[PDB]
Amino acid sequence: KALRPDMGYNTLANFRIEKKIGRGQFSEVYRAACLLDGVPVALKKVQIFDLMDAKARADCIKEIDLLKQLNHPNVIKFYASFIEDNELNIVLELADAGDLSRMIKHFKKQKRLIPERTVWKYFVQLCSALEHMHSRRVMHRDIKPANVFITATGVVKLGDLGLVGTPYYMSPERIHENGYNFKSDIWSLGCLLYEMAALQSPFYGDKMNLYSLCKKIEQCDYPPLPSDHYSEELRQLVNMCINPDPEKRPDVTYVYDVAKRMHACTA
Amino acid sequence: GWLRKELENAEFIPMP
Repeated sequence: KALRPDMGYNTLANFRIEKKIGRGQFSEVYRAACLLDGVPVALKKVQIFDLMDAKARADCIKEIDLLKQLNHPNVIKFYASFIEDNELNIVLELADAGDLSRMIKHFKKQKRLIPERTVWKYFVQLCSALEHMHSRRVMHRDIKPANVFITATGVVKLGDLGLVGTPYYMSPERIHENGYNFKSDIWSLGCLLYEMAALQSPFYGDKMNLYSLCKKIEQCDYPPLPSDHYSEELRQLVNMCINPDPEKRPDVTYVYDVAKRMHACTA
Repeated sequence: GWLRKELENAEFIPMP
């Protein structure tokens, strides 16, 4: 298939699928090169006709329609979304420079704790990205370190390429099968903040299993962070986020105002 | 590039 500069980013013909980078239940993400300018992009192909029914497909296109409208320097940008070759193809901003999962495992391998100054520098950006999504009535639905990308310049980019077989951060609303809400993203955010400081999930176990996990979540049983290295503000914020009741969790604006204030004084 | 700078420009904190 031949190139068409008239169409721009809104046709598959103008892209070269370099490699696969993610695989979901309904989609597959690729690294591709925009043939028009040579700039590399992420290309997501969602199988809305073959893997989905009418309802799921309607909901999916509605979700993408709102997501393509998001514009924040800390949120992976959507360039295009079009139906071609019986799929919904999304042209996304590429962030190959690394992530927070990679950063955590690096400090873990080097047997070092991430300094609180550093924790807030990345965390404030993650809150900024999420404040924007929530303000435009959009849930992330999977906040985990692997989805918090870091560009070479140190800029955070919140994306999505994601006996257990459950989400990364199990929540009370998942155990009760109650459904995901904006306050579900707050639980994840509180867990992620803890993981930055502890170098492990709050409900991680050397020999972790479903029974033990549910017991720990019911009781909100996580080892407290060293007060010698991490401030009472950092520990209080984790504590008010990791709360069983979604309605008692703070909204993102509140988390974001705390991180802005904390970043400002720790730096 | 960020990770090489982050490890070098960070306080050495131990883990028990």
